[PDB]
Amino acid sequence: MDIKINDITLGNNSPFVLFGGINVLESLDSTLQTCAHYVEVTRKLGIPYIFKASFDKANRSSIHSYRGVGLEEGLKIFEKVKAEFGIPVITDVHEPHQCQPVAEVCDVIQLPARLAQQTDLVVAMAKTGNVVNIKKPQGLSPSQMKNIVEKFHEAGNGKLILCERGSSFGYDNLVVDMLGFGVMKQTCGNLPVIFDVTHSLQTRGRRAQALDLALAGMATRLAGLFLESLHLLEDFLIRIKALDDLIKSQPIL
Amino acid sequence: MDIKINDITLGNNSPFVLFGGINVLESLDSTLQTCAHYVEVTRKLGIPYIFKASFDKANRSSIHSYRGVGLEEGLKIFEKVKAEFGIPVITDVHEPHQCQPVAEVCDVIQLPARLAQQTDLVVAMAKTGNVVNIKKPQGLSPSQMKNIVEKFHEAGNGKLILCERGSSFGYDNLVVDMLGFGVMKQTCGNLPVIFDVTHSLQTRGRRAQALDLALAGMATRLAGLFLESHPALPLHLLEDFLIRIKALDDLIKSQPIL
Amino acid sequence: MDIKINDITLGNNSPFVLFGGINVLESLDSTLQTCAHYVEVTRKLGIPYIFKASFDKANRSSIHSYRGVGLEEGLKIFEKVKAEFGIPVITDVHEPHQCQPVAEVCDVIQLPARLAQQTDLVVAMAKTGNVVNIKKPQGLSPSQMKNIVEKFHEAGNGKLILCERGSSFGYDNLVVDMLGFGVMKQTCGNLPVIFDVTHSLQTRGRRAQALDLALAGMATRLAGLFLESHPALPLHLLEDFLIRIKALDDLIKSQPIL
Amino acid sequence: MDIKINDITLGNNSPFVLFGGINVLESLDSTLQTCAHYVEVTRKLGIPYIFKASFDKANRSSIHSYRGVGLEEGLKIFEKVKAEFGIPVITDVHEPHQCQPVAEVCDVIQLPARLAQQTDLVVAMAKTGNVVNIKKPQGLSPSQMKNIVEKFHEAGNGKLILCERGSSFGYDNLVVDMLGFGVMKQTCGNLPVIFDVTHSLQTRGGRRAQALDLALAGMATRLAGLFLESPLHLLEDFLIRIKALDDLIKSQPILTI
Ligand SMILES: [Cl-]
Ligand SMILES: [Cl-]
Ligand SMILES: [Cl-]
Ligand SMILES: [Cl-]
Ligand SMILES: [Cl-]
Repeated sequence: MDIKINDITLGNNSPFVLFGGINVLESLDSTLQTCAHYVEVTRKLGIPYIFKASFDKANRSSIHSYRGVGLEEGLKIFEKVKAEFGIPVITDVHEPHQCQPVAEVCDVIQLPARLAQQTDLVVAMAKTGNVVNIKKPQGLSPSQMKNIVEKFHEAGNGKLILCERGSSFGYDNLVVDMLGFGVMKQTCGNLPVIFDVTHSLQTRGRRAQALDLALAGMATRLAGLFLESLHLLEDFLIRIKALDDLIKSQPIL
Repeated sequence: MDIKINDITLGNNSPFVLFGGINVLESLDSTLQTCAHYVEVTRKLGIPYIFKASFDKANRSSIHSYRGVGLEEGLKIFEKVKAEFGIPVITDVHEPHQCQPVAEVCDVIQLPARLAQQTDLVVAMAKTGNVVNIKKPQGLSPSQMKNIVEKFHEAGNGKLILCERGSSFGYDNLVVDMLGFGVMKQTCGNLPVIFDVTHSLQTRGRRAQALDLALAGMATRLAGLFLESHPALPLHLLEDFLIRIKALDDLIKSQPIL
Repeated sequence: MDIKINDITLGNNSPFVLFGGINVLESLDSTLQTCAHYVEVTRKLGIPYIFKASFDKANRSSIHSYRGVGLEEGLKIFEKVKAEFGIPVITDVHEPHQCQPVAEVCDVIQLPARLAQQTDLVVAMAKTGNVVNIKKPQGLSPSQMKNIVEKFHEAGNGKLILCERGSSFGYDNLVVDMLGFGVMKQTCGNLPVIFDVTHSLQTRGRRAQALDLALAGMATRLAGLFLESHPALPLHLLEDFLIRIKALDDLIKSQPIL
Repeated sequence: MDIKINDITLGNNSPFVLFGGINVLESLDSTLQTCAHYVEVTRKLGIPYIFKASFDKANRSSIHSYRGVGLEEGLKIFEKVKAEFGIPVITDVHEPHQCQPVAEVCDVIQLPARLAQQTDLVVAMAKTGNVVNIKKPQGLSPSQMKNIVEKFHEAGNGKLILCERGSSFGYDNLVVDMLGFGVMKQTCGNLPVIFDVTHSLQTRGGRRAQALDLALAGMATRLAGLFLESPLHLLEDFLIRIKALDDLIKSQPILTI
């Protein structure tokens, strides 16, 4: 099943889409700057692009840590991104009451992995009618993602993306099961599956790692990737696109 | 560090406290009947007891499964349990706004494991000044519980209980690391550590399992045991179960720490 | 199923048996010294005891590391231990040809965990007719221990002890699943299950840890405890450790099963 | 570091080598038949190929499962395979004493994973001077493979291949950590790394589609080879896809500074 996000076609047999941006929104200017870099790089390589940021850092290291610009100002910044660059955007939501106002602006809304079993949040997200990115919890098996999907379907929204972000491996470590992508396609109706390489590595030189992991996941035939930014983003994306184009050219077996 | 919960002393070197009751508050009469059974059995054996239930079960298996009676009616039911039996009660909160009204009635408030890194909820719970039970996420190592504790301390609340629920072990399966209890005691200032045996097992006759797991954990010297029954351990086997737990706890607690 | 080892009855509803001694045999005199300490401690506490050591470290990280006295000298030492103290002994075997000569002297022969899939070794061990201790591999689930048991049964030896030593948990770390003991009892015909607390900890002060873990495992009702000291727990803490283990085992074993 | 195995160059920057064959040797005729099928498919695509079989397999699932024809007849079969097809061969050894006579014939000798810490076997294998395939245990972290490598080095042999097979993931299941390949390369001197996809999967259109995804994922990380444990057109279709990816990957320089 493909999903149309404005003029972008997201699907497991379509050219991969890049989801990327910044961790937390800090100001309009630094956001536009970062977005412009991703736009410039993705445009010249011919890769569809969706800009990602959080308006709120929900898990702060301190009760006094900077939390980001917050919802009202964050939505202003997202509106400016869309106007300046004409691309879709994606953000995460953490409370049911945030879903409707966020969805008025953001093309894709994201269900954080730790909250993926929170029924009130699922229902509120579904009711927006927006495209939803479902982050797979670190402790959920790939074959149980279908139970989340079933909830969203019961709540009336089928525009769902499934997003791998690794599985708990002992204490304080993650592993990515490359067979999970296939299990999720098979059991969830071939909804688009994307790979959050950044969060999959959070516990693991490091640029080489991200590239190896991204290549491995994209070899399994996926709708898209998350990655964070001398020209390392372009060097990564060149290689990713080469592999994606090759894989997408082979008939499915 | 011990914590006083009304007339109960909760601590890792005190007689274990039973936290038990039901999954979701579904009605007043049935809640009182269940609680009366736990009361009778725990009074008979001399075990301190705190009644547990959810008023809003936020992580149901279907979106239209009953969430429970909700905040206002749930708090009334809790008030009635406290008035009838004179025991403390414990319930979970999911949203910052619920923290004050729940804390006014409930003697312990619970931070759900999945929400345990949500800073807004941690702060709102801390600020009530109530005793707090912190559920350990399945994906968090026991040496990182101190980071949740630190956030409560920064927010001004040190009346904290740490609750083991198991750790992710491959797919859809939990293991309880018996060494985690000690890691938590050592890194978190010997706050009370309790064991949620019910949620530790839900990924796994079954009564025999709960008993083996409960005994093992209590052998490591814990402040309490957290469980659910169904009118989950069968409610009528409660006395036999608790006899065995009390036996072990009394033996362990009677010996000095080595 | 109980197993008689000379005058010792080993079984999951019998008083626990201590399997203890040293990592590797280095000399007769140090071996007799260490064994004498274990003998006097266990005799006074009334705990059945089997002396353990390896005659060869087959798996050291250097090709030049000390490996121990070796088979010929090692069997001479075990003969002297038995003659001096009148106790059974246990050692591991790593090659099929060692099984018959080892079994002539050693009451219990041990299958190293890494070698548990080696059919040639299983057959050679089984054919001795000796009691066998099966070290549970770190990657084998407790419901699959029956596969190793099956092989020994097919080879005509049912005198088997199942020895827990932890399960792989991410990289370079082990966890002990307290529910795994029950699974093994249920699926392997209630053969004696024992717990190797030492090896279960080698990826993880240490004294308090070993005690907590040992108490936890024994709370599940086990035939025995397997451990190492060095003159591994310090040898002089042995008595205080065993006092606590015995207190808990006595309590558990006094409670009717169910 | 590359390793020359007759006319094959095995290395993490070289065209991938296929390792495959039959589980246990039963007879010369049956062996030649199966080898000829792998030879035909691999020659059609131009993929370097090493035939694998056990002569005495000590870790079968039943104690009376056939272990193979044994050393003397097994080595006669391998001699004939090498002579008929002009390819290298690989076999596992578990007995220190068998290392020498096996190495007279078998180009690569394989260290079973469960035996990988057994010092006497490691030394005996090392002393042959042959290429050695080290099977990575399910319970060993990739940063600890260097300790096995070190024991081989001490015993005088550096012609080592590292074979990934997956890692223990809770009970029963194995997961392949795609980052482990890189950790092995970095810590073990860029020795050739090969991927045993089949083992990696035994615990999990059905199995063929899985094996294909998993093999592609591993080969995307830049590997010296692919290793299969025990349809003519199905192996061909599978290898076409692996070769495509490998050729793409291997043609691009390793990422800059
Ligand atoms: Cl539903
Ligand atoms: Cl709860
Ligand atoms: Cl959790
Ligand atoms: Cl041992
Ligand atoms: Cl292995």
